[PDB]
Amino acid sequence: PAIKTEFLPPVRGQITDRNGTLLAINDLGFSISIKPYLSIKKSNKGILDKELSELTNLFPDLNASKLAEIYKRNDSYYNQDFIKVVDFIPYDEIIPHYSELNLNKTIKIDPVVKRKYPFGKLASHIIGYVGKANLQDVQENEIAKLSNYTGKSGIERYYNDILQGEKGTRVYKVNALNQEVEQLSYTPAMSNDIELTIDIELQSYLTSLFEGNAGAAIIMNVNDGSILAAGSFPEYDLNPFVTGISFKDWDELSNSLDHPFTNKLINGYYPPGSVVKMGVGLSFLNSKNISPSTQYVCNGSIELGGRFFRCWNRSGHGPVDLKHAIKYSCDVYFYNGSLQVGIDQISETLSRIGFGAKTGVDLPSEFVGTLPSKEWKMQRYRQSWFQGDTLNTAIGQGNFLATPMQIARYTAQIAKGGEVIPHFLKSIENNNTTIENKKEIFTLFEKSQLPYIRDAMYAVANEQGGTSYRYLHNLNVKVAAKTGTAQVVGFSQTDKNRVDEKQFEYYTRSHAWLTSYAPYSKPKYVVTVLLEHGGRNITSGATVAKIYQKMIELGYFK
Ligand SMILES: [Zn+2]
Repeated sequence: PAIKTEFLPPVRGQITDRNGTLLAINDLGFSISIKPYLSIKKSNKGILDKELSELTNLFPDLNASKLAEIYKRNDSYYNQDFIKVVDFIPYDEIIPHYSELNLNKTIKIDPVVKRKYPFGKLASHIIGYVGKANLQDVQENEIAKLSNYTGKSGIERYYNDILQGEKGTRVYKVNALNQEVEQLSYTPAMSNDIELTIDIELQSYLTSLFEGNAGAAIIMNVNDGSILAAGSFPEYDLNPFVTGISFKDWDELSNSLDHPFTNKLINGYYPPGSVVKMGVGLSFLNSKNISPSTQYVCNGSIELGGRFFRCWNRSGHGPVDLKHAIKYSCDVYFYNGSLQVGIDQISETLSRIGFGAKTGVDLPSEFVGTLPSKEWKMQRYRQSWFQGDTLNTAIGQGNFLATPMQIARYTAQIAKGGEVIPHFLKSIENNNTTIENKKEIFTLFEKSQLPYIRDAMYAVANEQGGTSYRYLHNLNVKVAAKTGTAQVVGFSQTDKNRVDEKQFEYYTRSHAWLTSYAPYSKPKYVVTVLLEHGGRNITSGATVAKIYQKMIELGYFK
């Protein structure tokens, strides 16, 4: 008839941090458009030059040169609308001069919304960016048809359905010339805001600790999984992604040996190294052949079937029991131990504390890495399993690959004694309704043996000559820890071309793990740091010492 109804898409929701600070907003602004025909018709000579000079005088950030250029490309006889020129001017920079532009009948000003992340680089891998709607995203969500913004990475991607909101509907009456005569009904679109667990103040501190370095970091509550901070480094500025990437922006994204475009936390995987010993050590204790105080002698190596497996301490550790084999990170103890225990036992135990398995985290496309096993080797390599492999695997090396997020889940679970799933989603504070919003993983015996593991972890950080004693032994929170190291085996012929000869050294220095938890007495937090190549101006332990010191300054242990 002449009753017609249109659909109104809502303003995409805002994203805040645990204490309310705004991480993704819709900046309000205006587009300036020019009346047509000012270069196509001889009558109006010099007309666009005039109204632009008044404009340039009003906002000098605008360049009258290029602006009249984009104009005459759109000024045509075939088109009779207004010719959009300025895409976006901030509301606050315009609303003084409003009435003068509105009442000017050569400039037409319309409101526009620009997605803006006020913290730029900070948290770029969690938050994410938005982008133009997808050809198959229109098949899935009809609200992106009307919007053309959809989440393309991060929370934005993961929680896109919640951030879209429901649409709104407006009914009106037309007539015989098709005109807005009477509005009939009108249900408005609604949108929701979400609050993450991160704290932007702590997120910032990580970024400046890591400034110049690379790697990953996670601060996570051990009781419920709430990620209080988490970074991949280096991070990128999000805002240039809403507007669109440049030809030049793509290069420095693809030819950069620090890989800032990649979420190392859950898309980067690395050899766990010595930090699996807590878990490998847990697999030992149910043998009757190994006990908390069984000793193996480390002469800096052992020999097996003609091949030599070294300890990292060429001059040998001596006799050690499990506690001190962890404390000093003796490889040789786990070599001997693993031989006793067998690979099946280590693998089974290692998979339950969360290796080679998604941590369950609410970011898109979490990688699982590689937890090696006889079954695994057989499909991936068409080769049987050799005691050599048990040995490499026992001390977190070989083909063993883990993501920083997995380490943190694992650390946390050792400290809690039970399941710990990491999450960023604190609450959904949808306008006029903030809505917010179990499998055992240790055996009954394995839980009885966990105090031994935790005492070893304490030693690593407070007893003289623990691999982390230098830095963690004088904190105002008693910390437990375990160190790890992953060496790099190869250096691609390309990556060499992308750097200069002097820096080759750095790019082959082994990686640094330090996972920790505090307070040893009543565990609350996990701090997992991974410095790519041991860092350029930070060190693993010093970073963790400072990350704990900042958390005390912010009362997160009060
Ligand atoms: Zn040793």
